[PDB]
Amino acid sequence: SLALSLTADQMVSALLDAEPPILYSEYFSEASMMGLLTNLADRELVHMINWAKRVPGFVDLTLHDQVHLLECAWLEILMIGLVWRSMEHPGKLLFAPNLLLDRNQGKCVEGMVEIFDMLLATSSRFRMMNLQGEEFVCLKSIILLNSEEKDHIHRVLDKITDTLIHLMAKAGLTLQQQHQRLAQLLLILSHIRHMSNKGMEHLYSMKCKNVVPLSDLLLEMLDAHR
Amino acid sequence: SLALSLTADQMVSALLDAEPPILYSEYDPTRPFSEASMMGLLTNLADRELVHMINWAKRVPGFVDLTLHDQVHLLECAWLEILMIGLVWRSMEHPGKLLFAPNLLLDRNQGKCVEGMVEIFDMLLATSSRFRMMNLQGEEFVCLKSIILLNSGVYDHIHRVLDKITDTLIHLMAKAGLTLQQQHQRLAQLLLILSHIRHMSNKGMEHLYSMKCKNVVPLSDLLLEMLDAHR
Amino acid sequence: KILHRLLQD
Amino acid sequence: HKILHRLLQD
Ligand SMILES: CN(c1ccccc1)S(=O)(=O)[C@@H]1C[C@@H]2O[C@H]1C(c1ccc(O)cc1)=C2c1ccc(O)cc1
Ligand SMILES: CN(c1ccccc1)S(=O)(=O)[C@@H]1C[C@@H]2O[C@H]1C(c1ccc(O)cc1)=C2c1ccc(O)cc1
Repeated sequence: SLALSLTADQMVSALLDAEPPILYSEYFSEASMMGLLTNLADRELVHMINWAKRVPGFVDLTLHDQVHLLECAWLEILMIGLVWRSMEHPGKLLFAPNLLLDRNQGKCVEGMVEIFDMLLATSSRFRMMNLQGEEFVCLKSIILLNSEEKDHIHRVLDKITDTLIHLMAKAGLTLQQQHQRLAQLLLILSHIRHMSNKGMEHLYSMKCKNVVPLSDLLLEMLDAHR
Repeated sequence: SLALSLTADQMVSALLDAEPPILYSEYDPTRPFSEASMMGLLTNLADRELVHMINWAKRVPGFVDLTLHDQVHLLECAWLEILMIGLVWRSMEHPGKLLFAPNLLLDRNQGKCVEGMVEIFDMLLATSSRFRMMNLQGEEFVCLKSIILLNSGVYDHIHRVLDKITDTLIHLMAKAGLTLQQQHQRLAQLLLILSHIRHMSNKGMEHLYSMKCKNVVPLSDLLLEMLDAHR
Repeated sequence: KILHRLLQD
Repeated sequence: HKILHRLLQD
């Protein structure tokens, strides 16, 4: 289709144009903290769904497969988003412009500080690598698609790999440096998967509780992980 | 360190030579499978494999440069991923089956013996099929398994070593005649599969914990400590 | 499901 | 110390 016909620059400009906005929270307790994060995540999810439909090749897939990918990837995607916008805030997670939290504030919710530490370490890694905006949007698309239809998804994934390499070569990196940086970035996705799985385990634990109301959409996404 | 001065070919030779042996299970054909007997078999196998895993890890270039605490951390984080990539690798030439051991070759219907296991069995079968389709090479496999060991708990020495293993992967692909574009595409395909192996390990760990809390089988003191590291 | 509706638009 | 810690030394 026309997704595979895109140039590298067009792929990058397309992903850049599709970027969701940075939402504000409604900034205490286990209940308050979870309230804020849940409300935020819920609003973000609506933008994520419309962002995915702008990821080249995604709307080519069956609605079944589109649903499956988002159900699998939504926390990874929220997390890579969070790590990206926290890059220039060492030791802090920028959940929202008006919600800059540190690891101590993550102690308010049980088991959350462990994830906070992992997210912080991921942000620190991106900061050290000097991750670029154009690289971030490629990685985020890879998370969506990775986490004749299965061949189509793989064809699009190769295209995004081509796009990442293009950005690196354009940045002046040697061939050896390109391959090394590509590997470094993709291995971070293993860590993002790990964090999502751990966090999801807490979510469908705090659910069985009724700690906070969590929304119908969130409840349905969460339910897919069980 | 020493790892940083190895050539690609030297890296590959090191990793191939360090390969653990393939072990047999204590499978007893005189009695039918139960959830308990199945779990007992797998637990006993994994436990014996862990001891050889520890010897293998000490032969992965750069690993012994780490403090004992860091070595413990990496193996605690990675052990099930490592058992899993081994399983998927030796199962490649057995479509639809998982070769846990030469005398323990199972299909998904046998996985149904244990609550929650067939879902992971299906993911492992799929990963094996994916490796088969990509024609994963043994040289590539040992590189990936070493990457799992160094990467999964890492969040500068470790990163320098990981960079060397990337160099080695690309070198292998070039030697096999892949075009330069095919090389970075394959590198990416293989590393994305590591995210699925992470996923499988996490799901499996959750279930392993569930089983321990239900007293289905006695876990070894070692496995208890490895398992506890994830909780 | 809700996700299915949001996508189908 | 952990068992793993011990086995890493042997
Ligand atoms: C799900 N997590 C969790 C951990 C402990 C207790 C409860 C939830 S988590 O992984 O720490 C997750 C990361 C970040 O903090 C949590 C969390 C969250 C997401 C959805 C939700 O309904 C509730 C919370 C976070 C979050 C929220 C919005 C973002 O854009 C990025 C991350
Ligand atoms: C831990 N898993 C599990 C899932 C559901 C119920 C019980 C265990 S699992 O992910 O399926 C895991 C994969 C493979 O089957 C399980 C399992 C296992 C590992 C340790 C243990 O004490 C018991 C079993 C497997 C295994 C065992 C040895 C290998 O070389 C490779 C894989």
